[PDB]
Amino acid sequence: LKITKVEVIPISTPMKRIDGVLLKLHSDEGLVGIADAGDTSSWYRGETQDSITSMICDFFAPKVLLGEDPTKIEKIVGRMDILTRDNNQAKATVDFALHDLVGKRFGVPVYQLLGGKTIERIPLGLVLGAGEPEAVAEEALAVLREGFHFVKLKAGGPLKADIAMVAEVRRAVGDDVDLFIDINGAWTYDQALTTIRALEKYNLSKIEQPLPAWDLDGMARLRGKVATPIYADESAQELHDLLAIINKGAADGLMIKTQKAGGLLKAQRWLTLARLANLPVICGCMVGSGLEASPAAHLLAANDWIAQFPQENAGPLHIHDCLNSRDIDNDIALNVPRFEGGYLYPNDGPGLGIELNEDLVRRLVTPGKAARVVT
Amino acid sequence: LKITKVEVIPISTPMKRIDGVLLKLHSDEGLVGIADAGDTSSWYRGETQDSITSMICDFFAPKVLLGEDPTKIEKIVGRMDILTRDNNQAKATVDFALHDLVGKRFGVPVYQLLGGKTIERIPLGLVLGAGEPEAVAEEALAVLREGFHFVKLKAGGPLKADIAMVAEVRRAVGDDVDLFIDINGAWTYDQALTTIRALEKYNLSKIEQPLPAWDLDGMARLRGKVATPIYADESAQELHDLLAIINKGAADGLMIKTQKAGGLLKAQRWLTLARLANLPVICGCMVGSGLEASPAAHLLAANDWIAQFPQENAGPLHIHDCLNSRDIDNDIALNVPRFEGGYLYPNDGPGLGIELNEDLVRRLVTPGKAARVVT
Amino acid sequence: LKITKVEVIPISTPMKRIDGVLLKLHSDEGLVGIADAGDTSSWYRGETQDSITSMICDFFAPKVLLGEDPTKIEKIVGRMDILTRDNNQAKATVDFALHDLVGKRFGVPVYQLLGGKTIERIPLGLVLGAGEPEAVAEEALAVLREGFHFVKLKAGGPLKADIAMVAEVRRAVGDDVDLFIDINGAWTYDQALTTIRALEKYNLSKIEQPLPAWDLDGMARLRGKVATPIYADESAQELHDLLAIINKGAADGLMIKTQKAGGLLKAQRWLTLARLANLPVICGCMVGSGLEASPAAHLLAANDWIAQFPQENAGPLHIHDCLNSRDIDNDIALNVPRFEGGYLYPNDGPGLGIELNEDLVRRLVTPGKAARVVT
Amino acid sequence: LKITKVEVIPISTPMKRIDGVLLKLHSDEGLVGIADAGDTSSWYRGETQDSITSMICDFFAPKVLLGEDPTKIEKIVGRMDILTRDNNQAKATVDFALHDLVGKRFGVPVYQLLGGKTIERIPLGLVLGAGEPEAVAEEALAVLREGFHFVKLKAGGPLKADIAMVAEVRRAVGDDVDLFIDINGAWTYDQALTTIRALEKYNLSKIEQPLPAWDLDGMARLRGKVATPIYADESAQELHDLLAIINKGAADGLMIKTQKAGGLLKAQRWLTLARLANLPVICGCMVGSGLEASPAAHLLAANDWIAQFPQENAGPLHIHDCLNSRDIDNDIALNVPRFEGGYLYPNDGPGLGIELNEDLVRRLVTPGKAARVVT
Ligand SMILES: [Ba+2]
Ligand SMILES: [Ba+2]
Ligand SMILES: [Ba+2]
Ligand SMILES: [Ba+2]
Repeated sequence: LKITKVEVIPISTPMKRIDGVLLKLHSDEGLVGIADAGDTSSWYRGETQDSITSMICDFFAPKVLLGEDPTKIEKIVGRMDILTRDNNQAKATVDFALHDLVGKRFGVPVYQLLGGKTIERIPLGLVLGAGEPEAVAEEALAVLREGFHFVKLKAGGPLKADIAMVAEVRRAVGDDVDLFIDINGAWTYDQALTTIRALEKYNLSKIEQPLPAWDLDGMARLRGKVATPIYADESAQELHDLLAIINKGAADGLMIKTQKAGGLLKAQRWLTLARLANLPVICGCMVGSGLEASPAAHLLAANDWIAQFPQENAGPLHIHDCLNSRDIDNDIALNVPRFEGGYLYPNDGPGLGIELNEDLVRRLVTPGKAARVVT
Repeated sequence: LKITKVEVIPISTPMKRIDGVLLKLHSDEGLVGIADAGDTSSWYRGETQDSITSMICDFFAPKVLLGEDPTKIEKIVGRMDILTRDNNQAKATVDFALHDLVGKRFGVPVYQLLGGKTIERIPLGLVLGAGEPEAVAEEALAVLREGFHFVKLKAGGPLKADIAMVAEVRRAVGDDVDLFIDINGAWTYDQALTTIRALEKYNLSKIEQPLPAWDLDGMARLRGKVATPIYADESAQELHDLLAIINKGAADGLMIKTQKAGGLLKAQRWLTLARLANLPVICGCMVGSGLEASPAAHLLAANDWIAQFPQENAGPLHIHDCLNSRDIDNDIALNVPRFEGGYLYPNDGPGLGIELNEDLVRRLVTPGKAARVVT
Repeated sequence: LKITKVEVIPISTPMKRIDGVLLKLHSDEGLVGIADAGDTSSWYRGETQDSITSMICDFFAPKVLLGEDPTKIEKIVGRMDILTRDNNQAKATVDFALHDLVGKRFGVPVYQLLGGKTIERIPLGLVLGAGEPEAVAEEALAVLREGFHFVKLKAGGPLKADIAMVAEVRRAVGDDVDLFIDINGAWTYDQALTTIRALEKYNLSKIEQPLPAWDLDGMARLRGKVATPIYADESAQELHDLLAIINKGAADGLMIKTQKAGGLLKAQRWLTLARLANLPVICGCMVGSGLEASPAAHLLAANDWIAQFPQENAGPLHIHDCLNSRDIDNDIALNVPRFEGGYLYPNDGPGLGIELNEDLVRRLVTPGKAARVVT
Repeated sequence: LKITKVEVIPISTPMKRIDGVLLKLHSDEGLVGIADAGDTSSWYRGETQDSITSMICDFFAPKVLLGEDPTKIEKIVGRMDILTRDNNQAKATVDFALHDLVGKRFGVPVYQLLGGKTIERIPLGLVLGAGEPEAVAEEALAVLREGFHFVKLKAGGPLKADIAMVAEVRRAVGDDVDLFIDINGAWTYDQALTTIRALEKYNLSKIEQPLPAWDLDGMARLRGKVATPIYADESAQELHDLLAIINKGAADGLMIKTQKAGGLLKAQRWLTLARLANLPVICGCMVGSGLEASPAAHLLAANDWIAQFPQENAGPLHIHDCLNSRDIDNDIALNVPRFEGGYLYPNDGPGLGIELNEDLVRRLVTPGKAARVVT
C-alpha cells in the first residue's frame, strides 16, 4: 500500500559479461516489487548501471516513489516523465517493479493488469550470434528444428561479409523460411542502397533499421529505392517518433523493447500508435534473466495488437546460450518463464511471477560495487 | 471465470424521458457485471435501444461473450471491433460491464484497473438547459454558486438568438468566468465565420464543434479566420480521426465521451493520441444514471492525461435536476457517485462501485418492451 | 401525394439464411413505395434488422416521412442526414421506396428519374462461393461459360490457402480471364505486402480493399510497394472519404453499394466524385431478392459514369444458386429483373418495376419477429 | 419520344441591348422543349450567339440530339462533353430544353426531376447598377424596402471611386445589412490587398472574385492577408476547379451560374462538390427573360444544398429594370416566374413552365440574322 524502501542492486552475469541492475520496491506490508533492467547498451539506449542507479535512487525514490501508493501507476509514470528527460530504461525498471508489486497485492499475474491473457503462448523467432557463414547456417538450422518461427541475422560487414553470411544461411534454411537482417542503423544512405540491392536475390523478409535512428527522411527515401521492406527499431522510441514515422512513411514495420518504450504502460501507449499505423510489431529484449523477460512476456500475451505477430523476447536463451528453458537451472530467477518448441509461455503466478535466487544474486553483484538502499 | 448469460434491459427514465439500455453479464460464479449505456441520440451517435440490444444479444453474446473469461478485455474489445463496424455505444456498454465484473472478481475499484487513482476528485463544469436568455443567465449563476468550474451553452440558433443568450449570460456572470458554446456541428463554413466573429466581444473561451464532424479541412480553415479557440467533439471519434485532426491542425482542444470512444479501453487509447497532440480533453456524457456516470468517473480519476482538465461528466445532475448528489434519492443507482462543490468523486467499492435498485429498474422498463436474455 | 403509413417487415430468406428488411411507404392515394434493404452485415455495414426497423419507425417515420410529399427526395434525404449519424442502409432503404413511389406516381421507371436509360443492359462479373480450390475453379468455369465478364474471389486466408485458391483458379481459367480478389480489409500492412507480392505471378487484375477501411495512409503506402492495382470498397463510403482517397492517392479504382452510399440520390453524389477522380466503379450488392437488386439496376443503367464499367449487382443469383434468372421462380419479386448471358436488364415498369409475392413475403417473416407499422 | 428538329433563334432584347439565343427541341409527338441561353459575355463566358448556334446546329444536333430520346439526359450530357471542349453555355441551353421536354412529356415541373420542391420560395438578393454613389445608395434603399435579402455592388475602379461608392451605400443602408462587392477578377494581387484593406472599415460580408479565375494561388494568398471573406465565381466553373479551390483553400464561399456550370445536371454535380466543401453558394444569372430564369428557379427550389442560401437569380428584374414581376408584360415569357417581396417562386407548370410570346420573339430576332433549323 505504501513504498517505503527503494533498493537497486548492480549485477554482472557471464554468458556461455552482461552489466545490469535489479530493483526492489519494498512496501510497508511485506510485499516487494522486483525487476531486472536487463543488459545496458551505450549505443542502443545510452544508459549504464550507474546512470540507472543514480536516477532511481537520487531522484525517483525521494521525489516520486517513497511514501507513494504503488497502485497509482499512471500517476508515477507521469511524474517520472515530467521530472526526467530520457532515462527510458531506468523508468522502465521502476514501471516493471510497480506492476509486479500491484499484481502481488491484487493476487494476479501482470497480464491481468494489461488487459487479460489474449493468447496462451507467444510464437518466437531468434537472432543468431556472430560467426563464420557456415557456422551461422548451422545455428540457423538448429533454431528452426527447435520450432522457432524466424531467423534474424546481425550485419556487421563489410559488404562481402554480409553477402557471404546471408547467402550461406539462405542456402541452408531454404526459401520458405522467414529470414531477415538487423543493421542497428550503422549505414550511410549509399551503403544501404548498395547493400540492400546486392541482397535482393536472397529474398530477405525485411531489413531492420538500416539507417541512423534520426534519419527518417533517409528511411523514407530508401523505401522508394528498394523492394525489401524496411523496419524501424531505434527510430521508433517515443510516441512522437511513431507519429513522424507514419507521417513520413519511413517504415513497413516496427520493433519494440519494453526498456526502449520506457515501461509497460508506455509500451501500451506505444502499441496504440503501432495499431493506428496498422504495422506489425516485433518485441525484442535487453539480454537478461528470466525476470528481465517477464514484463514483456506478460505484455506480449495480453496486448491485442502485438498478440498478432511472432516475437523475439528471448533474453534467457541468449544468456544461457540454449534453445529452450528446461536447459536452464542457474538463472537469477528460480522459475524462468517457459521457452519450449519455439514458444514463450508467460508465468501464471502473482505479479511478474518470478522468484529470485537470492544467493546467486548475492554472488553476481558487480565486483567493486554494492547495492544501494533509499528510505 | 466465464460469462454464462447476457442480459439487456431497455429502460426509459423521466426527467426532473431518457431512452437507454442496461447490461448484465452473469458469470458462472455469482458475480454479475453491470452497465448503463446512457441516453441514445440519433444524431450524435446514431444508435438506439434496439440497435444496441440486437448487436449485443444477436452478435456479441454468441460470438464473443458467452463462455469467455471476462478478464480478457483486450481480446474481447478486439473481437467486437473485427466483428462489427461502428456501434461504439453498444461496444462501450459491454466494455463497462466487463470492467465492473473484473473489478468485482479482483475486489478492486475500476480505477485500479485503469492505472490507479491519479486524482482524488474531478473538477466539473456544466451545460445549461435551453430557455430565455434571462433564465439561462440565472441557471448559470446558480451553477457557479455551487462551485462548478465552467458554463457551457448550447447554441441552437438563429444568429440573433445566439448573440442574445451569450450576451445575457456574460453580463450576468462576469468577465472572469470560463464560458463557451457548443454548436454540435450544425454550421456551414460561412455561418461559423460570421457568428464566431460576431461573438468575439464576449470573449468565449472556445467554440465546440462549429462545423460538421467530417469537415476537418473546414475546421482548419476556420481556425485560420477566427481568434477564438476551436474544439472538436464529433470530429474526434476514432483513433484515425485524432490523427487527421493533429495532421490538419483542425483543433485547439478535444471533447471525449466513453460511449463515443467505444469503451474504457478504447478511451485509454483515444487519450494516448490526445496526449501525443498535447491537447486538453473534456469528457462529457450520454445523460444517464449514477451507473452511466461511473465508468467515466473511474477513467477521469485514473488517466494521467485527462486528470489535468476540468470535466463535464454529470448525467445524474441533469436527470434529477439538481446541482449536487445529496439531493438525489430516486436513481437506479442506490449509491450515486458524489457530486459536491462542483466536484465528482468516484465510488471506491469493487468494480464500478454501483448497487442497482432492482425494484426501480423493473418499474423503468420501457413500455411495450422487455428485457432480453441470451445463454 | 402524401405518406400516411410506414411499414417495416423483417424477413429471413434461405439460401439455395439472409436476414433483411422490407419497407413499404403507403400514400393517401393508394400507391405504395416498396424496397428491400437486402442482407445485413455486422462487419461490412454495422446495421441489423432491429437497428434499421427502429431508425425508420421510431425516427424517420414520425420526424421526416409521415405527412410528407414523397416527391421531395432531396429534402427527405437531407433531413434524414441531419437527424441521424451513419445508418446508411436504413437511409438507403427509405430512398429506394421513395424512388419507387415517385416513379409509380409519375408512371415511369426509376431510371427515368435518374437521368434516363443510358445503356440497355449491364455487363456483369461474379464473386465465387467458398470451397476447395478445385471446386472454386469449377464454379469459375461455369460462370465464364454463361457469359460473365470477370471472376472475383473472396480471400479468407491463411497465406497458403489464398495462394492455392488463386493458383488453381488461374490454371483452370487461363491468362486471358479478368480475375481478382477481395480481402474485405482483413490485412495488416505487412500481410498485404507479403501476400500481394506472392500472388503477382498469377497476374490478378486488382486487389479489392486489402487493408482496413480507415487505413488510407496504408493503402497509399501499399500502392508504393506493389504493382497490382488497389481498389477501395469499405474505404469509399462517404463523399469526404472519396475526397481523402483522391488526395492521398489511396486507390486505382472503386467499388460501391447503394446501401453503403446511403441511397440512390447519395449514390449519384458519390458517382460525381468517382467521375472527378476519373476512376472505374464496380457496384456490388447486399445480397438480396429481385427487389434488392432493382434500385442498383436502375442506377447502373442510368448513371453515365458507372455505365462505363462491368458490374457486380447479382444478389438474386446468389440466393437462388443459379447463373441466370430464367431459373428463378420462388423470389419475393414475382418479376425478377432479367439476368441473362452475363448481363442484367433493368425492368421497364413504373417505379422500381417490381411486383411482390405478398404470400411469400408473409411466409418469410423472421421467426419470433413481426412487421411494424407506424401511422 | 424522339427529337426530330433543332431550332436556334438569335434574339436581341433591348433593356429598360442583350444578345442571346433561344432553343427549341421539337419531338415527333408534338411537344417542344424550349430554353433561353441568356445574355452572352465575351469576358465572363467567351461564347456568342454565333458560337452557340453553330455548336448546337453543326455539332450537337446531328451528332447527339436528332433521333435521340430526350429523357436520356445523363447520356446526352455525357456525349456533348466528349464531343466538345468548353462551350458551357451552349451545352447548358440544350440541357435546359431537354429538362423542359422531359417535364412536359411526364407532365411535371422540372423541379420534380431535380429532386422535388425542397423550399416553397427562394429568398433573393440583388446587384445594383452603376451610377453616382448617391444614386447607388437610393437604389439600395429601394431594394431593401422591397424585401430583398442583400445588396451587391460592382467594383468599377479606381480605388477612390470604389471607396466612395461603398462608404455612401453603407452609410445609407446601416450596419446590419448584408452588403458586398463583385470585382469580376479584375485585380492584380497588389491591387486586391490594397483595396480590400482600404474597404475593411465598411464591413463588407465578402469580396467576390477579386483576382483572375486562374489565380488560385493568389486567392489563397489573399485570404492569408485579409479579414474579409473571399468568394469565388469565375474561378469556380468545372468540377476540377472546385477540387483545386478546396485543396488550396482559395475560397470562403462560391457563386454559380447554370450557364457557367454547363446545365442543370452539371449544376447538380457542381453543387455536390459545394456540399462536400461545406461552402455557401449563391446562384447568379446571365441576364435574360423569364425563360432564362426558369432553369435556375427550379434548381434553387429543388437542390437541398443551395436551398440553404439567399440567391441572385433575377434576370427579368434587370431586363425590365424593376423590383418585382407584377410590373412585367412584355417579356418573351408570357408568364414570368413570380418575383415578389424579395422572393422568387418557381412556376408549377409542366417542364420549365414557360409559354413563349411568339409575336414578341419574332419581333426580337437579331437584325441581320435569322433562326436556324436542322433536321
Ligand atoms: Ba536493432
Ligand atoms: Ba457536442
Ligand atoms: Ba469488399
Ligand atoms: Ba462575378
